[PDB]
Amino acid sequence: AMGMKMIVGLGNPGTKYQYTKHNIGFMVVDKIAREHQATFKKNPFEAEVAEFFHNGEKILLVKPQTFMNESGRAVGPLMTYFGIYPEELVVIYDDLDLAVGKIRLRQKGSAGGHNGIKSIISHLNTNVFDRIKVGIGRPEGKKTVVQHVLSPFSKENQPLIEESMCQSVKAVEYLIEGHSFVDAMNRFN
Ligand code: NA
Ligand code: NA
Repeated sequence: AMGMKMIVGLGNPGTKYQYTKHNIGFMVVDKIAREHQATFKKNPFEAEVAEFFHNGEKILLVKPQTFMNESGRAVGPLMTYFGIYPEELVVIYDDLDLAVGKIRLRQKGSAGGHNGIKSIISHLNTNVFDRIKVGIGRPEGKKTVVQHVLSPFSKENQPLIEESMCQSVKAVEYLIEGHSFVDAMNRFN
């Protein structure tokens, strides 16, 4: 297996969570959908799945609907459903260790305390897979981590988060146009 076939954006289902930091993965793949104008359908593997085409090939966008900490429960089986492997995966999600307005691309690494990534590592039996970390900043003021990730972005940070979602979409476009992930790392890191 080689070549990107699936982009997973992490987050929690429901209107309550739709603008919270921990749903930044949902937001990016939503943006990627609208700029491919593509359609998300409920899927039996506890996910919303959209499909679009580039040249003659299918690219899938996935929003697990399990809640964050059980994301792998959707992603592992869904990936088996389409016959795809961790090498063909890109996961997009929120990174506390990155400032709002920044993104980082990585090929591997531990969950580092992110329980959605922990679930995907568990269900895939590897921590080697491409990912786009979208900065959500360290917890602001006196908030706990959970209060921080389960709350919206501040007015100050809204233009910065829009910039980093634009950059995340540009990185994905770069991948869809055929550049390698190493190439994308050189360009966006
Ligand atoms: Na949501
Ligand atoms: Na890496």
